[PDB]
Amino acid sequence: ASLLSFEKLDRASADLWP
Amino acid sequence: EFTQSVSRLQSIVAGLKNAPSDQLINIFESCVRNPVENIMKILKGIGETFCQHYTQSTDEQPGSHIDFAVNRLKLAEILYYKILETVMVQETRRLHGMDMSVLLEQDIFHRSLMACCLEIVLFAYSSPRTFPWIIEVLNLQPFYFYKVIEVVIRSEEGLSRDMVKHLNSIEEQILESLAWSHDSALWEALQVSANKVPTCEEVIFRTGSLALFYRKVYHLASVRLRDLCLKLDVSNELRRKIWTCFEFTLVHCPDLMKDRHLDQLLLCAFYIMAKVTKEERTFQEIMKSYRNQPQANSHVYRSVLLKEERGDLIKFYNTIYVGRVKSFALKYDLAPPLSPFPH
Repeated sequence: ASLLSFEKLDRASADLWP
Repeated sequence: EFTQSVSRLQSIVAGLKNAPSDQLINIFESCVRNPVENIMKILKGIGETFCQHYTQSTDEQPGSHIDFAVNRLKLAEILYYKILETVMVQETRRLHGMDMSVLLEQDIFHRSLMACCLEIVLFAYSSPRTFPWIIEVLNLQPFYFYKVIEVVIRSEEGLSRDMVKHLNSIEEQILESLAWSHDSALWEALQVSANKVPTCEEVIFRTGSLALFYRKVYHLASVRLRDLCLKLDVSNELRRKIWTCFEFTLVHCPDLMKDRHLDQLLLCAFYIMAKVTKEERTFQEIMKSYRNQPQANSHVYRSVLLKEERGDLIKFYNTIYVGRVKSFALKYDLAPPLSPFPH
């Protein structure tokens, strides 16, 4: 099975981490 | 009225001049080859180059007045000779009365000590010219330059905690990114060593510039991994697997570090070794525990060399890291060696 990450960081810091 | 940084610098250089002291002179003259003239040439060349770049503007760095340039420079020169004397005096060969010509004739050491002194002076004054400005100006390889930092810290005890912290900070900058650039002398040193990268055990318990460098790299990385593995899950001391994976990438994929950042490979090691080991396993929200580390900056995971072009950390993980490291990762398994973690 693939170990690829399906995800993104295109969000912004405020959202991503508050 | 002065800042405690500038006040401290003033008391370090007090009663001292732009020149070698009589003591240091004696040391110079007890050498079969008296370094004093070539040392003076070096300071003069560094001095000209410094002032030229200090004075002329760029888009990033507007130029300043020659009078300040000259003042920063005289302070650094005073600092230079005081520290050089201390270094030479405390040196083993002097204690045993052995000719120090060879030690004193190494140009890269003198250039580095002087640049480090300029860096100290600039930092004390809260200069806008931010490291690595001084070594770019003076054409000094990070991979060579960083070794002078430990020398400076141990040879000048008048340095304030903040000063030492700043010197350690720029050492970490060199260890994490600056020394890994494609034009770094690191790659040359690697080359004459037949591209054999020191393992962690090899540099713990070799000894060339390559060994000392990777020793400091592994130490730095272990400190950052240990902190990371003490914040989020927080981790099993395995994390011997994450470390082992990281070491695998330094040793068997050193090209992955070229023009990259040490934490990018550390965090990818964390992610991939999380996933495979069926523990825990964590999403790239690892950044939360990472962003709290002092060296962490948005550019570290938001701008990562890919091929121009650039992308985020996850993208780098998907397009590059996975293909290179998955053969290793998959052996930790559903269907065995580990690297000793330094403490």
